[PDB]
Amino acid sequence: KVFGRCELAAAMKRHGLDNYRGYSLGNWVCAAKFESNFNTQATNRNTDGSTDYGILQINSRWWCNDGRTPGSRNLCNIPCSALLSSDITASVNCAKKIVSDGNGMNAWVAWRNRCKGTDVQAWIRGCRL
Repeated sequence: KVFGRCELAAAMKRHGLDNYRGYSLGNWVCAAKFESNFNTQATNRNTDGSTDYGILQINSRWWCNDGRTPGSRNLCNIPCSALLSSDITASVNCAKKIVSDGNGMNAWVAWRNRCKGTDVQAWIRGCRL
């Protein structure tokens, strides 16, 4: 499913992401925009053989099991396919564990390079939340 900007903001807010660990909603929406372009089905393979899955591009080397990443740790205890669902619950639950890992949202390279230090508030502007 390809989410609309405000639709995603609302779903994320409903799932408890607004201000989770100090990161306002705009940060999460901005990250999803640049990580997957709001597409729940997005996948991208990396040079190390691991693959990124879903709306938040969660990596198979540490967070989910895809059956093809030797040494995967599966810290979120879910098959990576669960992260491609139109229902973002699994992605959100796993993202909460990732952002609590110590490096915060820097875990997401697109957030660090394209959202961090920008007016992220613009990402939820105009939305009925």
